[PDB]
Amino acid sequence: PITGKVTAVIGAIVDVHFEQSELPAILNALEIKTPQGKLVLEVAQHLGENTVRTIAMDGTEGLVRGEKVLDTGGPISVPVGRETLGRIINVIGEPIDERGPIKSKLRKPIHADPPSFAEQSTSAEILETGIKVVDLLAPYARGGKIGLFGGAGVGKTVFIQELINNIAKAHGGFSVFTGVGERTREGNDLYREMKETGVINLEGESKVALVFGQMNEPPGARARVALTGLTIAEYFRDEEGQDVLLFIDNIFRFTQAGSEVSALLGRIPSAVGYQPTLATDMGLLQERITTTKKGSVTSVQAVYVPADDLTDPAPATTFAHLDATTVLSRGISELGIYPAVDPLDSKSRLLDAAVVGQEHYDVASKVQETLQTYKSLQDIIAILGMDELSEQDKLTVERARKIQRFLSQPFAVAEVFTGIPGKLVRLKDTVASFKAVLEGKYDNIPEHAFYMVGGIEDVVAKAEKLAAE
Amino acid sequence: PITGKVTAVIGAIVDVHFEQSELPAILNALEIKTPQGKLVLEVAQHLGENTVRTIAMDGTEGLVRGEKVLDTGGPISVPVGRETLGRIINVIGEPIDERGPIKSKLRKPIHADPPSFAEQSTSAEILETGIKVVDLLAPYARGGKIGLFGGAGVGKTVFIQELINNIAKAHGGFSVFTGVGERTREGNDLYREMKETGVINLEGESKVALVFGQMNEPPGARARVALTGLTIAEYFRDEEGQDVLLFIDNIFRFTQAGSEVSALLGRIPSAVGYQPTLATDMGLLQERITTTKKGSVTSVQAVYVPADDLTDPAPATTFAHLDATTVLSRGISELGIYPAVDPLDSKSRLLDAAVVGQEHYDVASKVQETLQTYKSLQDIIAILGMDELSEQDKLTVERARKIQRFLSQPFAVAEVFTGIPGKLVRLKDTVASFKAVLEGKYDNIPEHAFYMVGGIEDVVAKAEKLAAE
Amino acid sequence: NLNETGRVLAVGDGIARVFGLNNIQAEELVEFSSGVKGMALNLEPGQVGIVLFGSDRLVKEGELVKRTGNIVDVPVGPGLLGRVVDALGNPIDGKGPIDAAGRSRAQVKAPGILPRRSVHEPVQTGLKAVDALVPIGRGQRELIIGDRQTGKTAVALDTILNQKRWNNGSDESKKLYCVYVAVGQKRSTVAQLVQTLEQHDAMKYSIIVAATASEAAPLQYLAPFTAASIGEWFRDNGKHALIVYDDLSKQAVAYRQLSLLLRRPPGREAYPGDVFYLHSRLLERAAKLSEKEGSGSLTALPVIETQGGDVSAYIPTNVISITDGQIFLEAELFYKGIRPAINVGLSVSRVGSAAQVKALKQVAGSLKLFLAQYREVAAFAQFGSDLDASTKQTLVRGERLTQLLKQNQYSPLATEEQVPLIYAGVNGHLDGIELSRIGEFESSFLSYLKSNHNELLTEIREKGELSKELLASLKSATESFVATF
Ligand SMILES: Nc1ncnc2c1ncn2[C@@H]1O[C@H](COP(=O)(O)OP(=O)(O)OP(=O)(O)O)[C@@H](O)[C@H]1O
Ligand SMILES: [Mg+2]
Repeated sequence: PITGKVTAVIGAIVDVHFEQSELPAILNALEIKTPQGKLVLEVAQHLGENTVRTIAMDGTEGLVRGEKVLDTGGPISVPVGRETLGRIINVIGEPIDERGPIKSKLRKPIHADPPSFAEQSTSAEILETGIKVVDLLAPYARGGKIGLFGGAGVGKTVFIQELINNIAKAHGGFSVFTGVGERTREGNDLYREMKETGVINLEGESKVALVFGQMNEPPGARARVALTGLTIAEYFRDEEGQDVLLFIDNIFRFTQAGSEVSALLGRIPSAVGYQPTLATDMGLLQERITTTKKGSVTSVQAVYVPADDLTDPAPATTFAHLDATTVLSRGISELGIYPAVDPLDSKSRLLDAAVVGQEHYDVASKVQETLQTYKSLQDIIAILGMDELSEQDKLTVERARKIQRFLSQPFAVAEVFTGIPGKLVRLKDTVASFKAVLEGKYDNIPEHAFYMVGGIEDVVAKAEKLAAE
Repeated sequence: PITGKVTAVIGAIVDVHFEQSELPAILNALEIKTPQGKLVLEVAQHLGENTVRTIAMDGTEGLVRGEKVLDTGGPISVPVGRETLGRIINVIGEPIDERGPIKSKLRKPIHADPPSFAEQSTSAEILETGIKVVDLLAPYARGGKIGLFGGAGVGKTVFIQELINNIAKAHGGFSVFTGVGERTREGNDLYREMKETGVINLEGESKVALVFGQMNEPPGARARVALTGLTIAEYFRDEEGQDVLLFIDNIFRFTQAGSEVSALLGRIPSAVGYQPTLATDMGLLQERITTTKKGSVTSVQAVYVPADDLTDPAPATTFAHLDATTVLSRGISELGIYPAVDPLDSKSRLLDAAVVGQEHYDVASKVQETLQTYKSLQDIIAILGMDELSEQDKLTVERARKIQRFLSQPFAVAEVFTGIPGKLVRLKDTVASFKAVLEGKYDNIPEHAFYMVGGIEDVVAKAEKLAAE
Repeated sequence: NLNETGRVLAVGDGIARVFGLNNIQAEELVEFSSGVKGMALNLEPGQVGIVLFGSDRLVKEGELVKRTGNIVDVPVGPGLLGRVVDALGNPIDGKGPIDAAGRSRAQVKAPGILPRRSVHEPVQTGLKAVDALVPIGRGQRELIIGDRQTGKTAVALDTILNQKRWNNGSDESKKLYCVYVAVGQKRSTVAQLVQTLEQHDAMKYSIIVAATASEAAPLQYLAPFTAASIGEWFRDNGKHALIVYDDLSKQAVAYRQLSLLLRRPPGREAYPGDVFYLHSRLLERAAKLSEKEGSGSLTALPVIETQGGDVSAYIPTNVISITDGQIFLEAELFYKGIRPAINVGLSVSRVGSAAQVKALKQVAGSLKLFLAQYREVAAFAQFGSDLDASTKQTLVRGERLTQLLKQNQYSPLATEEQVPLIYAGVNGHLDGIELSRIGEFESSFLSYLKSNHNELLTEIREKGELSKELLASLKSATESFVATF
């Protein structure tokens, strides 16, 4: 078999030489039988003198000049199948949950070409999510890229949990989770909560697969984990014939690792320090996330904005691909409404009459008008008071507060900590429920009746039960 | 002797090839007997192939490829001890005063390792400087380290001269003045005044040692004279056990001289253009300027801030090495408030009630609070005016304008170009005055009464004089 | 013998290039003639790049350089407690030799997903602004970030000093040992810090690791990993540790020096490409381990120094992304007498309520809500008179609370002393008290509570939770004070 010898070790970069004159292809995986486990290297350059330069998928410490390296005959091959569910998989397709091997029948390369133009879906389509604020103002797209902007402190993990629950359980399907540079503590917490919520079961059926690339791992791994999970999502699409959704957390670190690997490979740094291949790398990741005749891989991507600068090349390049945004802002939990999604900074491409219908577009537009009118008058409400307002704008502020509160929702997973029972609402029951508030029918009712109620048919009942107390 | 031949000359850098294997060590001193007078080179690195690369302590003009070089057997050696008192020494230890040779028993290397952690000693004593802003808001420590940070044109040379007049004679011990890239005129103006005031008795006992590298000297000299001054000061600290005060003006020039030579030494430049070794090349010098169980060194350092950018790597790194730091700023100079100290950016380790007293601490805290309240309202005053401000804030602004103006103080060495005669103000008087101002006793005296006067009694005297006008 | 023993080709600036050493492992130590040690960071087709732990004067071309076979390791054990040690565990305090339970490598791999347990127990700082607004848990990573001379070391050191009330205890589950890594600091600052810790008797539970400015850049780069390995002993033996790095910006500067002199290509701000991988594999070695692995914990408090308040700089941008939260210190708050100068709006915790003492949680919720309202209205703070009633009330309460959060240096508080004060602030009692008297308040109130209402403090401490029977008596006991005050 094709065997080579190491010639250089500089950080995460390793050079190998193949005297036998049969060099390995780019993106192929090579193996070194280290004392601890095995060290995988991905070929990144051919440099002549039969020398190839490779990015390490694990720590390079302990390497010796003159160590053997064995070619695997192809790219990093992840396991695929229903046997991946409940397991935690690393970048190289190996179980890290200590619960034994994966007995899968097949293994699939992490590098595959996107679907052709002839295969793409011809029309947009709506993902009924069960969260009022999402499917009223910023609805999600089947087979699209959805970008979540917010930290753990604002409910990010529980939002991902409720998505996994509503889409996969009420509607039906599987799910894939991919930690690209995730904090290990958050990953343990997610695993524990998913065991608590019944998405993972050890002794029975389970319906989410976990790919974790920890922040301690070298840049070559963080740059490739996303493909590791995307390939499993694509298998469930093209070989299980079902709609799946793929969580990438966080997409910023894909570009960060790309910048590390480019700098290490000696490529001239571009703007503030990103790789020239930034747009093309993001494309070769994202454009596999699309709808095809056999199904749709949907994606919900957490996007870390460094220094709150949406003009930084990383988020700027990410935005070109995603068409729905969901901003979880501290400025909304500071006043105590969860999910804590900003109804105004959050936006969607699919909020078009040709997609959601005119009845929905009108409601959404008048909501984004009432909330914005309120957000215009706050200086006036503070320096002056609410008496100075006109009787028109006083009603607008009343209905804006009622709407701000009614966008809140108790999650079916918050039943444990908040105690609140948790409910999900259909798009009709939400559009019509807000139409009734804007039409002023329920202006008789106090704001508190809107606070944690899944639909107006229950706001009436809460009002009655509060007045009876 | 070990001898070699010059093979390259690029600015201050000179390469020397030794025909046999016995190469000179790094930091050694090599001599060239050019008929214009000998030239000393310091070995910076071994290039290989029997070549060494060296920095020239004098102009490289006239050097010929093929010129002989001879090893002296060790580093640059400077004379140390009592016979260095009252004399002016060059980097290479030769006198630049015409009084002949420095006859001394010991010559000592300019390169030596800092004191261990066990040798350190931490003082807490306050050095009454006579300067109001310093003694109040940033008291200098005896046995400590003091920085006068300041851009061009803010007046830190007059500050150094005032500190010399005030401290150097009441110190009683020994003094060393190290000029590093400063004006030769202000070296002559120091020699002359020290000769008039008797601290330099050319034909008697003296108690100040002068070492003068100046902005006319090549970078190799600016980068190494500070070590000669340090060597003299360290001998006075350790070998004589006396109390020592070391003046260095300006220590930024050491790092700048290293930067000038780094590019020709063959190093990839770091940030805005400085050498990689900035933080450690600086430390090797700075950690020698310290008090030890064997003796005390009180260090006043001038630190140039280029382009008024306090964030330039050099000042940003120097701030960590000093116990007291007074930042002279240009704005306070345009306002006419000499000595131009920023009352807020200036800080000292000793401004704690355990040392200065609770009265003093609270007075300084109230001064800072008043001035920061004034600086937070500046936009309002610019656009809106002072009318909008509340009653407490109008008073705080009047009092801030009085305080910032009362921190002005005329210096006896500045009279030639300011006209106003000098004032020395005791610490107790300063605290009492600023206390009386904060407590509102002098709200009836105008701002002009506080400008360029000494104590509060002078404020009253000038108020009476202005009233009589 | 070139496999074991190479020859120096060139040397300078702290970097040597050695010929031979065909068998040397990456990051292995080499011993030069004249005994100077070095770390082999670059393995190249025909030469090895050694970074010298000492002065380069000793190394000369032609020097025989012999490999050690040892990846850099440092001693670990309890005998290090109360000692000042260099980046390699050698004692620099002069009290004598270290006694060590073993030796541990510097760059060991962090623990993975499975062995951890969630952060649920508090690292009590004794600072009101932290425990009540940005809680730190055991197993957490909290970045103390701020401009020069802003209060960071004070926060870390008050955290160290407040552990005295537990560490003298016999219950090993509460006592938290400390490690302080001085990177880039001058030796006199460490002398003063050890003086403070000795005065307060905190040294007996503190290890100081000092890669000072004069220390070679490799040792400044390496000291944090060795200090982490020292704390990891307490973690792996079921004990608890708090590792403070002061500061990681200077480790980054040292790594940049090393990289550039090794001729590696720079990235942003002249830093090397893989500085994120430098700090990441340092910080998240902090963990909270499950009962299976001994219940131990290691808590990291990395300091960062922001030039001009710019968090857009490379190393801040990286470390803010690695940590679980940030305490942001700002100078405009310092000069206003808000000390410690914690910007409650920029500061955040991602562990949150889980890390908080229950009694303090029960009030920090409202405290945070009200301070958010204040942060919103604050632009109109000065023209308080002409505003609306509700805005004026919010300004009043928020200003009184902000004043309430201040406290002196080296004067940490117990949570039994924090709860009553945050209660009296939240629940409106302090609104009648002039903004200048709040300092007289928290001093004169606790002294009252300790004297006349001791059982409230005893129960807040012992039980950990504010019961209603107790919250009502606390309301009573606060009314019975604001009346006399
Ligand atoms: N809570 C406080 N109350 C009063 N003074 C304080 C407080 N905290 C810090 N200080 C003062 O602030 C100064 C700086 O302390 P500290 O060592 O924490 O700063 P730093 O962040 O380490 O800055 P650097 O390390 O860059 O010097 C000290 O002189 C100290 O007296
Ligand atoms: Mg500090």
